[PDB]
Amino acid sequence: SKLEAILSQEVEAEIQALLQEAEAKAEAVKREAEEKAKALLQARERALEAQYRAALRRAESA
Amino acid sequence: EAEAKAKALEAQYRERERAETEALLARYRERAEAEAKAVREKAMARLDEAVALVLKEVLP
Repeated sequence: SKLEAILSQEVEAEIQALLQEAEAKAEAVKREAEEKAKALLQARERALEAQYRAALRRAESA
Repeated sequence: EAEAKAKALEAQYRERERAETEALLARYRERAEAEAKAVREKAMARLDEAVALVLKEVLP
């Protein structure tokens, strides 16, 4: 059936657009949470490192 | 991964804090004892050599 076979191929193009959005959503979430993983890594590292460093400074000074 | 690396950093570098603080502080006690006994040694031999001077100055 010609024209509603074309309508069902538009439906397969909607499947195509949905899997495009699926891969795009997976990569977007992975990228933004990778940014946050590295940022929180460096954040807690440098914060506790600065606390450790200032404790060493004030300890040797005292 | 965030929670695991956070707990690893906190625990390991907290014990690193304690170990380094103690290791530096103990040698600071060592310097305290060294300086005290060194100025005792400088003090104990140079006595009575100047008290005759201060008795020369006090008595008219």
